[PDB]
Amino acid sequence: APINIRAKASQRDLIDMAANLVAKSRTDFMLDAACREAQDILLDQRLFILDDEQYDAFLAALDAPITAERQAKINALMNRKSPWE
Amino acid sequence: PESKEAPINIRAKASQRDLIDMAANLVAKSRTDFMLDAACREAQDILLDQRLFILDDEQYDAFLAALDAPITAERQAKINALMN
Amino acid sequence: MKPESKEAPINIRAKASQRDLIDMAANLVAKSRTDFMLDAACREAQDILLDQRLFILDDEQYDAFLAALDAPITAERQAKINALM
Amino acid sequence: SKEAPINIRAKASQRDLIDMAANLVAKSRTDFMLDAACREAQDILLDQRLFILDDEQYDAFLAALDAPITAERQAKINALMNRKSPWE
Amino acid sequence: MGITAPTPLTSEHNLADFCCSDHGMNEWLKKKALKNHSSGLSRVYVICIANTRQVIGYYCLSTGSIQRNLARRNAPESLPVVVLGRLAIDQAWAGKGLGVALLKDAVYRTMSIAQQVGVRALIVHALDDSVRNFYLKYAFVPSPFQSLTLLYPITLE
Amino acid sequence: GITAPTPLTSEHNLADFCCSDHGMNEWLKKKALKNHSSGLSRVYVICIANTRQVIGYYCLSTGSIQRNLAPGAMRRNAPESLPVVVLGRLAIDQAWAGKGLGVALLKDAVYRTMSIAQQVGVRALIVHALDDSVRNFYLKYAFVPSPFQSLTLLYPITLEL
Repeated sequence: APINIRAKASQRDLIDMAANLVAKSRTDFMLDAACREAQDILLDQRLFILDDEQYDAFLAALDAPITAERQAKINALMNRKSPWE
Repeated sequence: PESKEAPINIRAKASQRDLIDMAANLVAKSRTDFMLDAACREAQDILLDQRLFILDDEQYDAFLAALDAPITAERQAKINALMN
Repeated sequence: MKPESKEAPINIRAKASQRDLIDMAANLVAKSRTDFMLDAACREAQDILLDQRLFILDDEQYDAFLAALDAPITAERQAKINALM
Repeated sequence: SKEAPINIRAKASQRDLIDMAANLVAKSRTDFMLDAACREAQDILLDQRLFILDDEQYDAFLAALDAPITAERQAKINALMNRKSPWE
Repeated sequence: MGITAPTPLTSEHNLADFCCSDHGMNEWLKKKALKNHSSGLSRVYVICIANTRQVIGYYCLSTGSIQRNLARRNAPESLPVVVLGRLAIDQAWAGKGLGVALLKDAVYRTMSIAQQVGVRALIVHALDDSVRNFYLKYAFVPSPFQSLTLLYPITLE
Repeated sequence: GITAPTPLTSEHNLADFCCSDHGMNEWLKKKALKNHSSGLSRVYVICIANTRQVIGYYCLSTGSIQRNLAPGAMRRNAPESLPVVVLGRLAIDQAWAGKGLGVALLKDAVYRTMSIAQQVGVRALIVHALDDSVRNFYLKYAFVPSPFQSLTLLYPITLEL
């Protein structure tokens, strides 16, 4: 799976300097940075703009009665007694 | 305007570019330009490590003191007195 | 996320006082002017739509939201919250 | 300063995102995005902290710090440090 | 030989030991957790060894919104929602049940908030298929707008 | 009347502050306290007699100037840095202008930097001037233009280790 980027010099020389200060190859560093940003972008995602079909499907998700299946999971979550408790 | 452009080629996996593309796509960027902003802003941050010049927790105390302390005629002339 | 997007235009009249300032910054971060002005507008759009002012209609709802958020969910406040549902 | 348009090839989702935001703050699409751009642009230039310079430039900087204070410069330092602040 | 209740992040808590399985969530605690939690963006919670400031696990909450596109009708309509950003437990303490233990605290605290303001679901992004299984196992349901996004609907009246 | 500049807190009424430049105006309104508390830049304020309505602020963050390890193809440059301090924003209430207040902050700004430059090794007080009005104010109070870029003036600090 090749990732080939055509960067600037005002860019790669910035990238190269910090790489050479954490002991990482230029390769292992732009990836560790892109992975860690790709992750935290995706994980820390708080604004959703839904259209009317999806928003109402979200609405239907909230109005939906709790199936015995899902309720028993809640019970499992609620009854567990954390070790600070 | 757009400066001299020279490349960086990498290999990666699917466990990476699937993830790195979800974000790249989510924020409406190209994987190329996603990883450049990603790296360049992580480089900027560690090249700006205060540890790189503060250099211990003896000077870390005395730094935030000079930081938040107020500057009276007392302090002013006395920092003026060490300058001299 | 997974799917790719399909465009729409934005033409706007730009003075030069601004257009040179926006273009300086745009070059300092190695973006294009469109790219700059786009990620500038969405970063702020996002932060407007995400105002806690849009569900916290008080300075007193704001103290309950800060208080319940930071209070530890102790055995009592599990009873309270469960006995309030 | 003259009015020569800027064309933006926005994705439809982001264009949607800017409009709802605009509406919250009583601005046209144009007047929102150009205010926003302007504002971040100035912060970007005002809060710039990392300067990676080349040799001719970094020496030309070291030069600037290894300088005797010229007669004009000392005389401005004088103006700054003589003015007594109203909290002083 | 004990573990403490979750409690908001403090400058004191040692975060340098904690090493869960995912490099991402090790870097996020030690590099962005007090930068974020002190700037009221997100809000970080930590469990320590009985009497230490040794952090073993943490999670983070933050407000979110889910909105009705303006482009049936289009009148501006938002629901407030809380996003469970990250949950992570130190490898050496894995399997002791602290994972659920935190998620339960999150839900409890989130229904507590949802009594104050109108919060309508807790929301998590399962990247790993193992992550998704954990959250499906504990009453989250797949959202209908994103695959990787799950909801814990909390409709207090 | 006014008292010494001090770090920003949630308590300073920051609401009624108009300085004629909306970027600096909105910054205190929006990004100042969240920035200052998260520790990126550090922000100082001055207030009416004992009122905590705020008339002037300034933010100053650490920063660093660096020798390119590779001016071309990884040549004879070793990792070489220099601590330095950026003065980002100085702004004063549009209706307390003339009352000589801007210099008064700039002077506190300089003393502070000199105060820290003893403990830590900082070397100049950089600042970035976008107006000619702003640039000509900084030049008037001893900031030399920088050799490495034109928007950027600096006030070199030289003392002993």
